[PDB]
Formats: sequence, C-alpha cells, structure tokens
Amino acid sequence: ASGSGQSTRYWDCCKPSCAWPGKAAVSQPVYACDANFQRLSDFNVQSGCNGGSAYSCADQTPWAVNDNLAYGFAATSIAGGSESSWCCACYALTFTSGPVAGKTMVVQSTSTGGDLGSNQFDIAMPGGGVGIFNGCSSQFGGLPGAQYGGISSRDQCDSFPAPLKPGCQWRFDWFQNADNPTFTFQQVQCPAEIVARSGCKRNDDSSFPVFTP
Ligand SMILES: OC[C@H]1O[C@@H](O[C@H]2[C@H](O)[C@@H](O)[C@@H](O)O[C@@H]2CO)[C@H](O)[C@@H](O)[C@@H]1O
Ligand SMILES: OC[C@H]1O[C@@H](O[C@H]2[C@H](O)[C@@H](O)[C@H](O)O[C@@H]2CO)[C@H](O)[C@@H](O)[C@@H]1O
Repeated sequence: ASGSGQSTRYWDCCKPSCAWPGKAAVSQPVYACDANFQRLSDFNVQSGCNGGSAYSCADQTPWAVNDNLAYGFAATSIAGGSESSWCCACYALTFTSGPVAGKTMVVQSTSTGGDLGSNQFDIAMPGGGVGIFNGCSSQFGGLPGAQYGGISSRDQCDSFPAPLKPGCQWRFDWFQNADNPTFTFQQVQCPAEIVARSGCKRNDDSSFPVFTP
C-alpha cells in the first residue's frame, strides 16, 4: 500500500481486532492484556468491550525515537484492503498538515472500526478518546477526556493509570497536540521494536521496503 490518508486519535481499552487468531497470516496475533495490563497467553479471550476480560496492552502505545520520528500503533481501514491485508502491517506516515508536518511516524495496524473511512488511521494514544465503546470504564473505571478526542491539556495525563501515562504525554510532547493531521503513507517492513511490543509480524512483512528514516 501507499497513498494519502486522514488521521484521528483514540484509546478505548478494547481488545484490538488483530489480537484475534485467524485475522491474517501472521507469526502470532497481537497480544491482549488483562485489566492490570498483564499480557494474556490465550489469544481467544473475550474482549472487555464485550463482557469479557481482555483489553489493550499499555505497551502498544506511541513513543519518540527522535524529534522527527515516532513509532506506534493504529486502527486502520485501508482502501481496497481488509483485515487480512492490514492486520499487523506497518506504515510509514509522513504528516502533511499541523505542527507535525514533515515528521514521520511508523505505525503498526492492530485494529479497525466500523466508523473509519477509507485510508483512515486512528492513531492510538491514551487520552485520544474512547469513541463509540468505553472499554476503559470496565477496565479501571474510565479515563479523563471528551468521549471523542479525549483530553485537552497535558496536565490531565497526571490522572492516567501509570502504564498509560507515557503514551498520553507523547500526544503533547512529540505530536504537539496535532489535531487530526493529514499524511501520506507507505507500507513498510515493521521495525523490530514495534513487533516486540505487539508480538505480531505478518508472513508478508519482508515483501515491503525498509522505511526511509
Ligand atoms: O471515529 C473515529 C475516532 O474518532 C475519534 O474522535 C475524532 C472525531 O471523530 C472527529 O470528529 C474529531 O472530533 O476528532 C476526534 C479526534 O481524532 C475518537 O477519539 C476515536 O475514539 C474514534 O475511534
Ligand atoms: O468485541 C469483539 C469484537 O471486536 C472487534 O474489534 C473491535 C475493537 O475491539 C474495537 O476497539 C473497535 O472500535 O471496533 C473493532 C471492530 O468492531 C473485532 O473485529 C471482532 O472480531 C470481535 O468479535
């Protein structure tokens, strides 16, 4: 894949869609975690957004590699694709608007949603907003923020469970509180540091370029 896209931001605590077996041809699915942010060894645990006990892991959060490069995770809908083709794929995003214009973020797709448009990347960041389903309510009693778009100021990260706080702060620190920036993207091989956090690598990973830092 390459192309243009639209971004949003999210964190709903739900088990990511690519954390299920059988979504794509992968080494293993994305890890899910219990409510205490501990990895589950069983990939078939019911989502906490559907009455079960599996939630998004806190290490599947964004971080700065340097001022111009971040690594992280997204929920995606890729035009012409499906979960089979996007789950656990990585994409180098080059932002084309906002305060991050010209910076690069490499994201792994770990999920999707029915409210995502074509080539829309919902970039994961704690405090970006739960959206339709408040998984965080059952996980630990809820996060601060507007239901969509989440918190407004970095000081609100002081209210976040500790495992989520660094990803919350990244939104303000690296991402400069960019509001839904546009980007261009290219599918790339996943960096090893991203796979270490999700656990999931596509069988087709090496068919794509190494990303240009
Ligand atoms: O629905 C996709 C995601 O939306 C995120 O909120 C958006 C909102 O849809 C926009 O209209 C605008 O207000 O910007 C918000 C922040 O990107 C929401 O936080 C996510 O949970 C949704 O998955
Ligand atoms: O609830 C189980 C259901 O989850 C689906 O993924 C959800 C994801 O958990 C949620 O965060 C996002 O907003 O919506 C997606 C898509 O509904 C998953 O695709 C299903 O296989 C699973 O049964």
